[PDB]
Amino acid sequence: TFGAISASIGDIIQRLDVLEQDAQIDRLINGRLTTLNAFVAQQLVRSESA
Amino acid sequence: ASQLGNCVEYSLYGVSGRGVFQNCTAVGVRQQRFVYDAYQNLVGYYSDD
Repeated sequence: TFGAISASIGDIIQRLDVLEQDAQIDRLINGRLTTLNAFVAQQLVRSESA
Repeated sequence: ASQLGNCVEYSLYGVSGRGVFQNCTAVGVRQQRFVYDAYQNLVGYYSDD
């Protein structure tokens, strides 16, 4: 539950219609990409130290 | 729409998710249908019938 409305995928169909589910899924995508970028950077740090 | 297939996918009374079900042990109060585990999701039971 990273974003505001994030039930696995933001309101897939059953919680919202298309034109705004686009926006909420987009928020969730952006946040989940940021998390994955952070994960890669920290893996690089530990790999250098190792 | 009954527990004939313990295959992937299902819809609970309050939530809808894809999952594989089995008749397991006896954990849970049995007073509430959905039991969770320390996070968002439910390793909880169908609690059907």
